[PDB]
Amino acid sequence: ERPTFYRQELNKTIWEVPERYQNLSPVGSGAYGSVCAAFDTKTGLRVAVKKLSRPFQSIIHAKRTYRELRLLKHMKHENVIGLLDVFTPARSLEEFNDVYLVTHLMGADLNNIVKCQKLTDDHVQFLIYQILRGLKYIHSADIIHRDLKPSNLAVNEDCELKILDFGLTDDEMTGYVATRWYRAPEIMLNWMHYNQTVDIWSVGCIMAELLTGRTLFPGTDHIDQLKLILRLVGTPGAELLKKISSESARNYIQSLTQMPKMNFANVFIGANPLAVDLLEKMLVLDSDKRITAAQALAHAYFAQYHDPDDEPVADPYDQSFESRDLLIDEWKSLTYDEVISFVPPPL
Ligand SMILES: Cc1ccc(C(=O)Nc2cccc(N3CCOCC3)c2)cc1-c1ccc2c(C3CCNCC3)noc2c1
Repeated sequence: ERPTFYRQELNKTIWEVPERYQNLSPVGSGAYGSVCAAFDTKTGLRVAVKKLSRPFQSIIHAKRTYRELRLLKHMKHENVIGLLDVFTPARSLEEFNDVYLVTHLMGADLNNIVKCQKLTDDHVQFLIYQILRGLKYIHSADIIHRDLKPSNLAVNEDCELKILDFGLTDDEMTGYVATRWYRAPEIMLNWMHYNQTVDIWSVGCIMAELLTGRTLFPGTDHIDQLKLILRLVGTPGAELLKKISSESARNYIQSLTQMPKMNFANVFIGANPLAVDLLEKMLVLDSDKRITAAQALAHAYFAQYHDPDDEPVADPYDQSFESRDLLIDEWKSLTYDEVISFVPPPL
């Protein structure tokens, strides 16, 4: 049965939501949507409700909407954001125009943690362990995050962590900006077809920052950031160079004065030697040679937390739609089907 909906205006946006959701309060806004904290009187949960902005305005938007809903419907893991509810006030496909996504409400992110709290090695162990546990799951579904950074990691009072994407442009990657500091170099400079290993670079950057309290590669721009990276990990060898399929990027990087990999024990002074070893295995320029999430979970750094019987993989995820070309109304109808077939988390 369809719940009763009620309307309010929230910062010149109409919100039409089921009665069960009360105390809506704006908490984040951007081009692709806006978010309210709410109270789900049905479950007694504090929730976030995201109203997608212009979900079907173009083929690109419509496909992105379908993409996010498919992803959130699939993700069922303790360290990965999941979907409590999805709804539309529309009574039919014909009048369908708005999509609302409901999740648990997150409190602090890892930026807040790193900026305000000081982290012991045990804290770093636990936090990184949970990122990798979540990544193992996400990667098993052949989902790449591509934008892992402290602001996309939510951490509760008990130091329990969830991976999400709060993403709501070339300009946005420009300059001295945290939007670029955690990106794998192959994606930052469009070196080649990239894959899930990009996320492991990001984890290396986050981990280093938990250990030092400071950004690892706070580049003032793409080139300055590359120079910071190469100063630490060394300039690429011939083997990696032949893998850089962009002939332009390859020729640029070859123009740089060769530099050796630095001693990581002298960069991360006082750090657990096992953390040093792990960082060396994550922060490898050749993405083919980076440690994977599944491999990293078995690294001795995580001995206290690693449980091979409680590090689950995802159910098969069909993303054949990614290579499909459809019209707006066809993406819209697929998205509609997914809204009406949603089944909330049990108990
Ligand atoms: C409501 C909502 C819906 C969807 C998403 C959301 O994370 N969507 C999304 C989109 C694309 C990719 C992924 N991935 C995550 C897992 O890794 C693979 C890729 C996830 C996120 C939220 C969301 C947004 C804001 C908040 C907040 C606020 C954050 C800002 N301050 C107050 C709380 N709490 O909880 C929230 C959930």
